[PDB]
Amino acid sequence: TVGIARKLSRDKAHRDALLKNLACQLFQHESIVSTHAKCKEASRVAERIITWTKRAITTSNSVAQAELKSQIQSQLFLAGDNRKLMKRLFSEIAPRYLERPGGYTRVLRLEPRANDSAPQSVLELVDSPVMSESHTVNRGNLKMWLLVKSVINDDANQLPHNPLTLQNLHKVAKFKAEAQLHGEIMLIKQVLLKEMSLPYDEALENERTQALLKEVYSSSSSYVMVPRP
Amino acid sequence: AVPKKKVSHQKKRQKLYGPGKKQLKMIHHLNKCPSCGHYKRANTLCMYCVGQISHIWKTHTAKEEIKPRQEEELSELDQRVLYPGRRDTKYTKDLKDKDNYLERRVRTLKKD
RNA sequence: AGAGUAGAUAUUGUAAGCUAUGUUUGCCACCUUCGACUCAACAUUUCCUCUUGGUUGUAAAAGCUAAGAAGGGUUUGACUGUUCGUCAAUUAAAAUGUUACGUGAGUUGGGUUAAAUACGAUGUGAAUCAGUAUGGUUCCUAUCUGCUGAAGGAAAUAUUAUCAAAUUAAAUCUCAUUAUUAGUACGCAAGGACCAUAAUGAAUCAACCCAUGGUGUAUCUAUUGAUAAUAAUAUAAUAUAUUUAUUAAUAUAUUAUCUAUAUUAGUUUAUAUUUUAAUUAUUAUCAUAGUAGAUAAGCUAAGUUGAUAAUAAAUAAAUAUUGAAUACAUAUUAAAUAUGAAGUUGUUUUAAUAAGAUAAUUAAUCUGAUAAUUUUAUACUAAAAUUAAUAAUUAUAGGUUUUAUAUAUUAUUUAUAA
RNA sequence: AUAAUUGAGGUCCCGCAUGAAUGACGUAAUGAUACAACAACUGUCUCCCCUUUAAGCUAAGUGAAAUUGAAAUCGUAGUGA
RNA sequence: UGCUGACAUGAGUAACGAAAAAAAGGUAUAAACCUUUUCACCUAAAACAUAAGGUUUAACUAUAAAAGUACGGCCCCUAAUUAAAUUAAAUAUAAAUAUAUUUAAGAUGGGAUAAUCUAUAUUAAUAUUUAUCUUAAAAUAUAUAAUUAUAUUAUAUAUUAUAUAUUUAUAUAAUAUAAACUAAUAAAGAUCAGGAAAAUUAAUGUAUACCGUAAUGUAGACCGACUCAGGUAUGUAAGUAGAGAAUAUGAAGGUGAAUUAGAUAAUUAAAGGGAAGGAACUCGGCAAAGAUAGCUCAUAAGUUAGUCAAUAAAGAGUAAUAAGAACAAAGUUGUACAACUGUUUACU
RNA sequence: AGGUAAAUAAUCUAAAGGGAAACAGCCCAGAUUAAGAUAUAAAGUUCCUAAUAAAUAAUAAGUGAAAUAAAUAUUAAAAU
RNA sequence: UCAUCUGAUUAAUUGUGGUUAGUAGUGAAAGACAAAUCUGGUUUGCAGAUAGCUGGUUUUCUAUGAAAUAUAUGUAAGUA
RNA sequence: AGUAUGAAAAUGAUUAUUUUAUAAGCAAUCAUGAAUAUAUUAUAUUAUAUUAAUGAUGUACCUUUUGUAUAAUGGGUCAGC
Ligand SMILES: [Mg+2]
Ligand SMILES: [Mg+2]
Ligand SMILES: [Mg+2]
Ligand SMILES: [Mg+2]
Ligand SMILES: [Mg+2]
Ligand SMILES: [Mg+2]
Ligand SMILES: [Mg+2]
Ligand SMILES: [Mg+2]
Ligand SMILES: [Mg+2]
Ligand SMILES: [Mg+2]
Ligand SMILES: [Mg+2]
Ligand SMILES: [Mg+2]
Ligand SMILES: [Mg+2]
Ligand SMILES: [Mg+2]
Ligand SMILES: [Mg+2]
Ligand SMILES: [Mg+2]
Ligand SMILES: [Mg+2]
Ligand SMILES: [Mg+2]
Ligand SMILES: [Mg+2]
Ligand SMILES: [Mg+2]
Ligand SMILES: [Mg+2]
Ligand SMILES: [Mg+2]
Ligand SMILES: [Mg+2]
Ligand SMILES: [Mg+2]
Ligand SMILES: [Mg+2]
Ligand SMILES: [Mg+2]
Ligand SMILES: [Mg+2]
Ligand SMILES: [Mg+2]
Ligand SMILES: [Mg+2]
Ligand SMILES: [Mg+2]
Ligand SMILES: [Mg+2]
Ligand SMILES: [Mg+2]
Ligand SMILES: [Mg+2]
Ligand SMILES: [Mg+2]
Ligand SMILES: [Mg+2]
Ligand SMILES: [Mg+2]
Ligand SMILES: [Mg+2]
Ligand SMILES: [Mg+2]
Ligand SMILES: [Mg+2]
Ligand SMILES: [Mg+2]
Ligand SMILES: [Mg+2]
Ligand SMILES: [Mg+2]
Ligand SMILES: [Mg+2]
Ligand SMILES: [Mg+2]
Ligand SMILES: [Mg+2]
Ligand SMILES: [Mg+2]
Ligand SMILES: [Mg+2]
Ligand SMILES: [Mg+2]
Ligand SMILES: [Mg+2]
Ligand SMILES: [Mg+2]
Ligand SMILES: [Mg+2]
Ligand SMILES: [Mg+2]
Ligand SMILES: [Mg+2]
Ligand SMILES: [Mg+2]
Ligand SMILES: [Mg+2]
Ligand SMILES: [Mg+2]
Ligand SMILES: [Mg+2]
Ligand SMILES: [Mg+2]
Ligand SMILES: [Mg+2]
Ligand SMILES: [Mg+2]
Ligand SMILES: [Mg+2]
Ligand SMILES: [Mg+2]
Ligand SMILES: [Mg+2]
Ligand SMILES: [Mg+2]
Ligand SMILES: [Mg+2]
Ligand SMILES: [Mg+2]
Ligand SMILES: [Mg+2]
Ligand SMILES: [Mg+2]
Ligand SMILES: [Mg+2]
Ligand SMILES: [Mg+2]
Ligand SMILES: [Mg+2]
Ligand SMILES: [Mg+2]
Ligand SMILES: [Mg+2]
Ligand SMILES: [Mg+2]
Ligand SMILES: [Mg+2]
Ligand SMILES: [Mg+2]
Ligand SMILES: [Mg+2]
Ligand SMILES: [Mg+2]
Ligand SMILES: [Mg+2]
Ligand SMILES: [Mg+2]
Ligand SMILES: [Mg+2]
Ligand SMILES: [Mg+2]
Ligand SMILES: [Mg+2]
Ligand SMILES: [Zn+2]
Repeated sequence: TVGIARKLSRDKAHRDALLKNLACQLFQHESIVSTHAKCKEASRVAERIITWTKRAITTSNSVAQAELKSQIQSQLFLAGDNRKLMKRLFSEIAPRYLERPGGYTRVLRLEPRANDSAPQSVLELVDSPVMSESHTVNRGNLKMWLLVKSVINDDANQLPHNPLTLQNLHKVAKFKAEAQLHGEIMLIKQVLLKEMSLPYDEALENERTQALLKEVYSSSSSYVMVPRP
Repeated sequence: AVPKKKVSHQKKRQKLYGPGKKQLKMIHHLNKCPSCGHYKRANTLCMYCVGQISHIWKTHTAKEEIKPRQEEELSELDQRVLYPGRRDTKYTKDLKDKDNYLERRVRTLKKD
């Protein structure tokens, strides 16, 4: 009751409802901006919900599965824009995370908001698809977009990629088919380059992407450690 | 409960500015953004790049505006007859001039 | 003087004598709130505990009186506004003061106190009272001092990281009962020890949460009323596909479960008619967390554990040795030589400080800070943990997995199958 | 009556200084009146503990007040309107 | 404790006024504005209609539309009351003025016709307060015309079928829920005994004036120096529940706010729970705790005879046995004073 | 009684300066403005703090050293 | 304000307007109310009321410089 | 509440000089080092100015009083009256 979670200056009933709302909004819009403390708590709920959904999907035990389903239903507000949220959770969202052991969200810190000095953050879903089956781009996966923008900037400057950028790319890849990842990167480039107004020679960009993928995939002192005399 | 004397210039100033707690600190923890080579806070996203990405998302993930057929295919004269102009209130006018009271985000300096 | 079986000075001490105190009642006029609660600090003129002198009135045991002694301790209830006092039950003892008769910018407001009112008395009366009774008004965010904690800056017998002694500031220091020595010493008997040790407690302090108890707006179950969802199923419409001969049948998606008319004015409900206008699973909200039964961590005392800090040194009152000055005597207010206290010094504990010590010394990873994730810590700070991802090793928080706990049904079961 | 009662009720009458429409006396009912007792109940207390929310604390924005001769505003004792 | 002005100090301290918010987008300008969705709060209101009031605050200047019928004023009429008014000499009076009488004013009240829709002008001529019972009537069932038990009992309209004037009129018959509520009717109980004032036929008329109308109105738009937890009149106030306008929920509607974000030490406030004890607290049980039906039964002493005491205490039935919404319901007694219900120091 | 009432003198009142630790009233002494060599007042002369050396006795109690505490007791010392 | 408590068909609560007040009304009577408070409102004027009382009264230099006693006083805070 | 002007002060921020982190009280005066600044006769071993090394002395002002550092009166500061 003290120390188990953030209180967030709200009465228990209100607080829980707020958290549910945040979770619903995260599932609907695959990224959302909010205050840091709220985002952190919301992540805990959303991740829990995702795991329950995964458990329901996997389990052979019918009673268990039903219980998981009931728990998931309890943890959401299913109305208006979230009428078919349960369906989405089972069919669209939870199947992304079957191989991933936890860590389905990422809370990314922003510069604190000016009017309030409140620490601001971006709660968002990990490995959200950047491109739907229709020829558009999807709202979400901000980190990936930022990475690709950084890559583009490095290419423009004719500089080597930073170790941190490479590490991030590797992390992104870990639960991604290589060809799919490449195609996503290419898609992101097309939009990003146009926004920034750099020229998109396609074959060269593809080659660069391929090169970036290759280095990611193929893995390759002051004090001396000496035994006791 | 109540101050016994007029607090002097010295004693108010050493109270306010003497302690380091009360002073402002240099923001040493700035560093370069990898997407655009500009200043940003450490362990923080660049507000320009994330803003740009948000804008991109908005432009792509855009719910189409509902333009009713009957109003779209009105004649100009007919439209004027139906929906004439009006004097807005002082309050309304003030609300309309958003640039007076609404702060747009500033760009940081380019890192060296 | 005089009591004290005898003897003024064991104990008592008329009236008169000489002082101290500033604790009472006064006097002076420089100067214009009693009690309770809470927390106490100081004194010693000591009530208890430790040491000791006297006590034909110290046999013993209880006492009485006096000297040293302030380390520790010194009460709970009935009555009353009361301090006090009376009593009850305890205690080793229930000491006396000082501190603006400590403490109302810390609490209270029963007493005292103004407005209302009544009673007894006083007065022709308005009204009055060293009277009685019921009722009844002040508030304050802390500038400075001070104190409790916590940081930053700093000058360091010159650096940093760590370990740190003397020292300083405080804390602590006990007491009872029982048992043994011993029914011994002592005493006719009745009664009944010192010296000393141990074990149980005590009051106080400190830490702790394994367990116990409490809590537990983590959680789970049960449960009354009202409302609102999702899913499934049925019906209907629209949109998209497939079959069929735009229609019908199928599949997917979305939306819908209304509506209108009758029953003599109005409202609601009911049924009938009208319409495609559905009843099961599972959720949620609200009603003090809706109420109730349990309940993890944490925190806590009703709980648990430990401590009351020795040995030692010099002393107080007091008790001696030898021994003159002073042929004796005299513990010395002589030279020498000894005993002696819950006190003193210390010891023990905490905080502060940092003499000293080990090491490294312009740095591909020197030491710190800013930043992030945090809790072992915490108002903010500070402190401590981690900031791994390369040749090795290091998990901070969440998430995940795990076993375990909680909840409450469960072998009338779960999983594999034949 | 209570372990124990300056309170309460009953009774006595040196009524300091009761008494008959400034009414006297005893009742039923009533009373947010005043005092006392019993029951039940309880954090009132023994003896406090845990929890909740709003403040307090920190950051951002806005922004009081009484007060103030001037202040570089320590302890003790003594002195002294 | 001079007056006026300016500027300090406390201090960037307290405070920012009962409050539930979240996301996405308008907008790579939003904690605060607008929209959408979610969540919550008010709901015999924080809703919807209005009265009064007011810097028009409004959905605004291209601005709140009336001949009259569940439209108000204006107008007619008057109450309370008011009037340099009214009557050789109304009466009185140092002046001012006052009195009596007339006339005039004066709403908080009364005022014809109307969905068949309705016609207001001019001229002429003679109602305090409360109640709807019982009986009786017929209707529906049980038993053998008459008894027993149960509802129904004055009015409010559409339908169908008849009989008369001639598909429009009049009357009759039959058909048809419950619970509230309205108006209009009738009969009538009680003492406290219940406003005032302004005709009818006939003929001729009637081209329908002025003002109010926004929004706000248990409130940021009025009265409180403030966008002030105060004060402020009336009517509707979805259903489910109930004796109910109590209480719970909330369909719809409205709202979520000139402060936010975090942290939740000490400490304060307002709540929830608490082992063993149970008033040991305290001036004092102050505060808190305490309800084993709310319906139907039953209910003592005393007593002024009044179920006054009584809503008696205890207790029963229905319900429930481990408990499991809110709200109503919080003991018994003795004494002093005052019969009682009332009134009082607006702010001790 | 730092009391009260008057008598006499002084000071303060209205008087600064030195001393009395600090000091309205006590001990000295009266600031016209400076200067700082010489006489000094009261009070002082180990240091704080301007200035000191001696003589003869007494005390041993830190008595006392600028605010004298009594009756009485004990121990000495002189003189008769 | 919250909780708690009391009345709630009556000597009830309340809207709209009216009457009665500054020697002065209303008052189930408290000296209670009469426009944020009355043993008698407010405003304007008499009016610069009066105050033996409190406080204040503004540059410099120079010379002299007290008193706090007696008597009287409805006088002992004054005045001769 | 005219119009110009405004190095009037209180008051705020900033810079410069100087002093200040082992020192205690009306924050001044006098003694006295040091540092800085200015100086068309500093010829210098110079002169002025500014500045809490260090030392000594120093109980705000007024009012009212027998008598006030008084913890008696009155004043937040400056400008005008
Ligand atoms: Mg709730
Ligand atoms: Mg939960
Ligand atoms: Mg004798
Ligand atoms: Mg005697
Ligand atoms: Mg005295
Ligand atoms: Mg003694
Ligand atoms: Mg003995
Ligand atoms: Mg000791
Ligand atoms: Mg006292
Ligand atoms: Mg005090
Ligand atoms: Mg005080
Ligand atoms: Mg009372
Ligand atoms: Mg010991
Ligand atoms: Mg434990
Ligand atoms: Mg347990
Ligand atoms: Mg526990
Ligand atoms: Mg009807
Ligand atoms: Mg249907
Ligand atoms: Mg509700
Ligand atoms: Mg001898
Ligand atoms: Mg001998
Ligand atoms: Mg000892
Ligand atoms: Mg790393
Ligand atoms: Mg870990
Ligand atoms: Mg590892
Ligand atoms: Mg982890
Ligand atoms: Mg008695
Ligand atoms: Mg009592
Ligand atoms: Mg008589
Ligand atoms: Mg009489
Ligand atoms: Mg009487
Ligand atoms: Mg009454
Ligand atoms: Mg702030
Ligand atoms: Mg003096
Ligand atoms: Mg002045
Ligand atoms: Mg402050
Ligand atoms: Mg503060
Ligand atoms: Mg605050
Ligand atoms: Mg936005
Ligand atoms: Mg209600
Ligand atoms: Mg008229
Ligand atoms: Mg009217
Ligand atoms: Mg209106
Ligand atoms: Mg309207
Ligand atoms: Mg309205
Ligand atoms: Mg209001
Ligand atoms: Mg107003
Ligand atoms: Mg006000
Ligand atoms: Mg209702
Ligand atoms: Mg709703
Ligand atoms: Mg509204
Ligand atoms: Mg607000
Ligand atoms: Mg208990
Ligand atoms: Mg119990
Ligand atoms: Mg007591
Ligand atoms: Mg008691
Ligand atoms: Mg009570
Ligand atoms: Mg009877
Ligand atoms: Mg009740
Ligand atoms: Mg009465
Ligand atoms: Mg009152
Ligand atoms: Mg005298
Ligand atoms: Mg004089
Ligand atoms: Mg003198
Ligand atoms: Mg003289
Ligand atoms: Mg002279
Ligand atoms: Mg001495
Ligand atoms: Mg002396
Ligand atoms: Mg009646
Ligand atoms: Mg009176
Ligand atoms: Mg007034
Ligand atoms: Mg009055
Ligand atoms: Mg005159
Ligand atoms: Mg005058
Ligand atoms: Mg006089
Ligand atoms: Mg002279
Ligand atoms: Mg004289
Ligand atoms: Mg005189
Ligand atoms: Mg120094
Ligand atoms: Mg100082
Ligand atoms: Mg002072
Ligand atoms: Mg003063
Ligand atoms: Mg003053
Ligand atoms: Zn950038």
